[PDB]
Amino acid sequence: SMQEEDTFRELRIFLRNVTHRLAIDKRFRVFTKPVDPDEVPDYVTVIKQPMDLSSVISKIDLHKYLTVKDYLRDIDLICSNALEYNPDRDPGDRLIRHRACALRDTAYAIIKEELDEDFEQLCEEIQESR
Ligand SMILES: Cc1noc(C)c1-c1cc(NS(=O)(=O)c2ccccc2)cc(C(=O)O)c1
Ligand SMILES: [Cl-]
Repeated sequence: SMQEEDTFRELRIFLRNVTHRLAIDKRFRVFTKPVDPDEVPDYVTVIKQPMDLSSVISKIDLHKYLTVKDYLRDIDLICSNALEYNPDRDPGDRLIRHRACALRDTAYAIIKEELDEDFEQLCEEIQESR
């Protein structure tokens, strides 16, 4: 219906706002664009599903997220990809892992404080009826 389309549009608006906030955070700069193959040529061979905050914005705009759970799965992937690609004890790896975990924690904390559980439940019920 028009009402259900209104619900998903509201979800997109909310998700764009959360993502923009995460994108303007200086700690998360390395996650704002896809990993450049000039800079990291073996990335695409090790990491099977690259994800970054610009791609998340693209996916919002393409109507790919119908629930906040589907969005958080992509935030989770940004984090897991960083942990997988940068697993060593050296400080460069530790720094990017800390930032990855902070990105994930920040997104979850924003959602916990600002997303009404009944709104998420409505989105899930519309999605499941599709
Ligand atoms: C992300 C990521 N995952 O594994 C690694 C390793 C990184 C990563 C990638 C880059 N270079 S980049 O071209 O792909 C880029 C620059 C600016 C914004 C977004 C991406 C730099 C660094 C860094 O710490 O400076 C880290
Ligand atoms: Cl830095």
